[PDB]
Amino acid sequence: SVRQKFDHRFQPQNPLSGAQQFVAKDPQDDDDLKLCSHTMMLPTRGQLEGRMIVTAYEHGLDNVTEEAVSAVVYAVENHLKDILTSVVSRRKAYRLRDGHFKYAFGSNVTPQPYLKNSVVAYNNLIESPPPPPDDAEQQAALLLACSGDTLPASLPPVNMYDLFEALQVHREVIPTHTVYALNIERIITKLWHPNHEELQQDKVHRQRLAAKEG
Amino acid sequence: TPLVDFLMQLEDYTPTIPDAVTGYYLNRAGFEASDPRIIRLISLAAQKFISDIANDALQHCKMKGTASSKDRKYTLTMEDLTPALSEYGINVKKPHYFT
Amino acid sequence: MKRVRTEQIQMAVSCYLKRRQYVDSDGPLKQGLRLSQTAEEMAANLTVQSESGCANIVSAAPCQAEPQQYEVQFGRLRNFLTDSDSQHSHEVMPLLYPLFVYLHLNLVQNSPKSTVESFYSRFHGMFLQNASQKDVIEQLQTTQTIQDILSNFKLRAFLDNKYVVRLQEDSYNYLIRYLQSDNNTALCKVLTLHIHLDVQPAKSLTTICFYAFYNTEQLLNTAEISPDSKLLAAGFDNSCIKLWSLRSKKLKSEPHQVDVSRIHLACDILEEEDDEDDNAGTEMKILRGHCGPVYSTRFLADSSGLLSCSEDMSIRYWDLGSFTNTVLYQGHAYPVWDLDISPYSLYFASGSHDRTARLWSFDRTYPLRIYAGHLADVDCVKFHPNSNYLATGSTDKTVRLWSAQQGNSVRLFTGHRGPVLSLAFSPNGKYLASAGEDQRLKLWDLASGTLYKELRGHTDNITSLTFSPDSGLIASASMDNSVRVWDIRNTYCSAPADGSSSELVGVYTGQMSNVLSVQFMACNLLLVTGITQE
Amino acid sequence: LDCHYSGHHPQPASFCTFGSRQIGRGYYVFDSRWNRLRCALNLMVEKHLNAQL
Amino acid sequence: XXXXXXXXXXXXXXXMLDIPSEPCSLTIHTIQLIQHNRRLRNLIATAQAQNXXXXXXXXXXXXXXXXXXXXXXDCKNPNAPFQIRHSDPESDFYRGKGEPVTELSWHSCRQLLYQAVATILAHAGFDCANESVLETLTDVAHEYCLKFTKLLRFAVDREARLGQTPFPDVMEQVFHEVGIGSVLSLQKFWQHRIKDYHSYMLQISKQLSEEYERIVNPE
Amino acid sequence: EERRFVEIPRESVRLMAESTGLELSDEVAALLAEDVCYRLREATQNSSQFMKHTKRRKLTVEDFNRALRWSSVEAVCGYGSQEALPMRPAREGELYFPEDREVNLVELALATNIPKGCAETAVRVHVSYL
Amino acid sequence: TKKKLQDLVREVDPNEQLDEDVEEMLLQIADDFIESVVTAACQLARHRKSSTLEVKDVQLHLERQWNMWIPGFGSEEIRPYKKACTTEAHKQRMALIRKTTKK
Amino acid sequence: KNAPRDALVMAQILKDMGITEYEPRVINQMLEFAFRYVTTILDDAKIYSSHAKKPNVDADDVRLAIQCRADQSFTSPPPRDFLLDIARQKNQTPLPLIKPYAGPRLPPDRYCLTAPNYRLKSLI
Repeated sequence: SVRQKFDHRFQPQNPLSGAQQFVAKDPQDDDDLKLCSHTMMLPTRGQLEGRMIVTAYEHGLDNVTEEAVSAVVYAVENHLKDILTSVVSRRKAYRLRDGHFKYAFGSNVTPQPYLKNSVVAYNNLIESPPPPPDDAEQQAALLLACSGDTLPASLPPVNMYDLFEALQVHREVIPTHTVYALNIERIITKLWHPNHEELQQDKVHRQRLAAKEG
Repeated sequence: TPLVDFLMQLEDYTPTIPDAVTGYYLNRAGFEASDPRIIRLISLAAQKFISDIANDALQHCKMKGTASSKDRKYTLTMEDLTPALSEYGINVKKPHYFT
Repeated sequence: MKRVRTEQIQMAVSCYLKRRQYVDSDGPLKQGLRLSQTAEEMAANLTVQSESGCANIVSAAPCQAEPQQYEVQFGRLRNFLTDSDSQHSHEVMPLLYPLFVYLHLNLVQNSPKSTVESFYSRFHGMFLQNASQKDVIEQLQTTQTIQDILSNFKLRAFLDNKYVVRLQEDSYNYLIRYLQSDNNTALCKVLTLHIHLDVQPAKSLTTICFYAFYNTEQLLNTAEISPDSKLLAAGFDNSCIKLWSLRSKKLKSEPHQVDVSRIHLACDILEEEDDEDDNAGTEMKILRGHCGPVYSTRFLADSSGLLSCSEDMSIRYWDLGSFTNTVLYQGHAYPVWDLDISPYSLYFASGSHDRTARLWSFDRTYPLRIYAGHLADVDCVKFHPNSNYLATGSTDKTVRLWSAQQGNSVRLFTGHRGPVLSLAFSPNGKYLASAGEDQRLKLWDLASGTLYKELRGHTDNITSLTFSPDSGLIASASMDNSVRVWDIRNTYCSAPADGSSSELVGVYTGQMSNVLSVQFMACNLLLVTGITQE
Repeated sequence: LDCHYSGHHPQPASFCTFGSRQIGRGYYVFDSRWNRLRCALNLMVEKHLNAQL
Repeated sequence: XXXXXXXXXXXXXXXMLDIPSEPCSLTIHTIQLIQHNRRLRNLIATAQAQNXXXXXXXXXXXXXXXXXXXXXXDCKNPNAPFQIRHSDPESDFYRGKGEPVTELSWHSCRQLLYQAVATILAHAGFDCANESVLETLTDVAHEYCLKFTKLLRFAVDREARLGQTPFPDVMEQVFHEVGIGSVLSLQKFWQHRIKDYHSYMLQISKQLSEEYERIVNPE
Repeated sequence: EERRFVEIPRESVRLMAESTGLELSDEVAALLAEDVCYRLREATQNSSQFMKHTKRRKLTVEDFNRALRWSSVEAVCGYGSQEALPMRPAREGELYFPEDREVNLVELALATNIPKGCAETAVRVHVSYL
Repeated sequence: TKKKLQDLVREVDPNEQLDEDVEEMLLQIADDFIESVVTAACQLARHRKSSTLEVKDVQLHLERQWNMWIPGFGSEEIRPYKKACTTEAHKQRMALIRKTTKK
Repeated sequence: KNAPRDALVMAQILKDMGITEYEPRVINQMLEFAFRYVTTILDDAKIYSSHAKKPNVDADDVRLAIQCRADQSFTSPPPRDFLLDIARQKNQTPLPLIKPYAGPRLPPDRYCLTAPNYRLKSLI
């Protein structure tokens, strides 16, 4: 009975058998791409066209309508902004309009919801019927008072861990599997934090600077 | 008439969802289920989620037969749930008969 | 269009070996012996390979053509090393002499006449007091063209050999902190090619003890016992870990301000509760904090803490001072299957659904090495007794031995018919056992990398293995709710009740449902765990 | 009254390659970064083959 | 002797009730009463528009008001002036103190959630449905709860590491991340969806009862 | 060397497509049938993988939904009851359907059913010699 | 005009700033994004035997996969909602099952 | 007998993978899964055909719809080739230098779960 036990198991289809075949063209100087990893900038409209045409060729086409270039540029910028928003949301407060539209990304207003004063201020200062400077100054002071953050603190610049957590949580900002899967692994291999010895040298250097200042 | 602070109000809101269910769900994520405030708030959020779907389903049921009265038994069919659920990216497609 | 034959594989292997020039220009049937070595000769091999190249050339060297800099870099370094008033500034002082000699000698081979003289004038007056080094410092004074360096006798050994320096780890980090502070590329080139820093660390049959869990209800997943046999831990499908005290003592936590299995609102006060002596201990504790089913819990070598992995692709370290998760390792994007710790608690690795395993240190929260190469889920992992090699089982019916420090596959066994589920090394570091759904138990010979022994008799999935502290017996647990101990040592027998005859020693299938674990201890002890019903 | 069956394991009509492309024989890539270098090296080997004749 | 094991319990056996919401139950009751009254009204009105066919039914019966809302409906009449109500900071509820809830397996958790979903559906206005619809809504709720608690888990871990939060606390963050505006929106939600709904139902019930009274026994 | 793999009939795929409102040709039906079989087998392997690491033989609906969730696929709702759902044949004897009885909500809404909690876990030691 | 990541960041939040590794990673992700989107659009063009990569291909792909709607390119391609009607046999079996349930 | 053919097919699949026993409604779950997958594929094919301005759908539209679906939903980890590249790029970094320890060393506090919220007040 045992021998015919593992003959009908699952055989996943190798993903490379359907890999695209690569054909070599003439090596010219004019035929260049400027992938953004090489030039640390977003590609301009002209630069994008060179690689768009090159890719189109391997699929048996002639040229690009030149309205496609604009759409692709706009989409790339939009997508990058979406990812940036996802990362930002995890370390700053914000407001909501109509239930989803997030605008004010500072950490200021955020009325603490457990204060009787906050409960009263929420009903009025939020629902405004849809501003002399003295009145606005008073109300700004009130909003800062209700926030509760007596001694606010700040964060270091955005590093790898923030990106990793943001990507893991939301995950609807990269619907396509190919883009997400390949880049998440790359992100993992760039996680880093200074170890004990480096912190010791930071200690020593701080002592040195304090001394030379006195 | 009164405007007591939020924690005074919360002690009066009774949730339909029992506390043990919320404890079950909190234990999955690795939390000690002993704080009454957290249980209340989670149960209330779940209740709101279900209530919105119920309201939309009843409205859709009302609109269904208009062209071509009040005293009638309101029953719930999948054709009422599907559009209401689709508001939340839930695509309901269920078979009818097999072979 | 037909399946290749067994010999054709050897034919292609030989063709590859010949093309890449690995063997002589004939049938190397003589060759094929160097499949093992001792410690000293391994050290010799690694030392020969260490000096058989340069670790960094292209990026370690400066590219701008600005000879003025060689002065500035050395001047800044001297100023920094002078005003320093540390004990490191001492230990990192000797480097200046080789630095100066080599920088000057490299200037000579490419530098117009203006620069070298200014260089010699600006710093030469600090290598005089010692006698052994005044000789060459003066000799350099009369040197312009390359023929100077080749002709002279003392310059040569410098040019064609490296200078040695000895440092502590703290001192070397002292130099690295400075080197990275600003452009010091020229010095980095000199250190890379010519100087050779050396860093070293600063200064009478057996008896079975059985355990049973009663009220689990299809939730218990695994369990383990610590080496000093004082604790018992288990994981559950509903995310949680429970701990029991085997001894007569109770478990009590100590003060701790922070706990992640708890939620506070903005209107709370962090206060250490004083109504606590009322408790004064208990026999059981619930560890909370994973948000998915748990799949492995392992103890440290000295029973100090606990480590676990879960479906939520996280690994957590639990402190037994307070029974609370205090560290969290995040290095996976898919559920983690297995976990394992090195013999003296130096490393720990983890298999995952993402087709790979990863190496970790207990003092960094990010992986250190990645062992890719399996075709599917890596279900099992085990360290070698010396903690230098790594075995991993996979659903592709293959097992790979890895080189821990370097991280490449050194062996690849085949022969299993179904996925693999367990592994075990003998404490003499000679064999490796493995079992899986096939219901066959294979011991491999690591040196030769070939099948050594095959045992049969189990009728369902084998899910655990272990050796005795003297490679005497190997115990196995199966899904048939049975525990069978085995003996491989020459002592022969005639008891062929099934396929395997002379190895099968004892069988234990008492009133017991699914088994969990098997261990061994100092003297003929074999701890078991599992659930029962009666 | 038998469930229809085939003699080979089923295959998906269309599946998900990870954007990979095969450079030569037995090598695959995912980023288009070696395109320039591969063109250069191919020409070099072409010429180095031409001259030996 | 083995020793140091675990001594069994003395009660170890019979391994508890939760109080339902009052206005929800009474609102369902009032909906039933109103439907009953409309049926009676239409039958009587149609029959005597056309023309015991001489003995009309009879005054039905109010659905006895709750045993709490009633009393609240003591002598203090809480709409008084210069009145302040605040939570005692020493109270157990405010401090967030209590006892671990009763553990219960998945088999029974699903039954309890099933009943809760049925109660919500009844409160909505429906009175019957198909088994598939109810068993599907149960699982939708299951999924929602799991996701909410996972968001909570991740936020808690991040705070425990960095030692600070974007919002005043993690609960506010999680409420923001699932569409709800803020915890202070729950009070408005409750006001509109529960209290006012109950008051509306009571007014309608009284009005229809008075109409039936005026039609059964004309003066 | 000879092996078999049950696959759904063309008729089932055409019957499904009918509900959509499309009349399907011959080649397309077989194409879809093979694709669906491959997806079913993939999902089943993934589900079994989770069960492998728990030491239990029965496969639950939770395992299936978990495997679906990790593979980035919406989950199936309405089958977590742990009670059998008998099928029903129609009059002719070729069409089947599941029993779906109407249920009066107010009865379940107004009813007290106290549940029984669970019991705590405990471990007894059990030595033996051989 | 020249474009840098910080230029996009300012649109979202002026006061934030990234590390260098994050800057490298975001550009790598953008490269992958373009490489996928353009290929998908090219295949959609290949579908209809067309000779040129028109914008409507990109519009369709972006709408269907990434749920992205770029607003300034007209409305020449919006599918008009249909009735989505069912066939005879389907309604036939549904009526049959209704009957079998009635009695 | 009692069951229809599809239930037998699903049971046979479960047997093939090596499942001995299971909860009954799993088969109903699998049937719904297949039905939903097929219906969604057909609905997508309709759109892709109407994009090409042609009559009733054919093979090419269906294959395109399936490709688009698989690029999103039915996923799995990347292959061995990509993992080998990232592994090569990762392993080059140095490992810690061993030394005698009074037990394993934990990482620094700033990167451990031992930080209380700064808003909260502490009491003596």
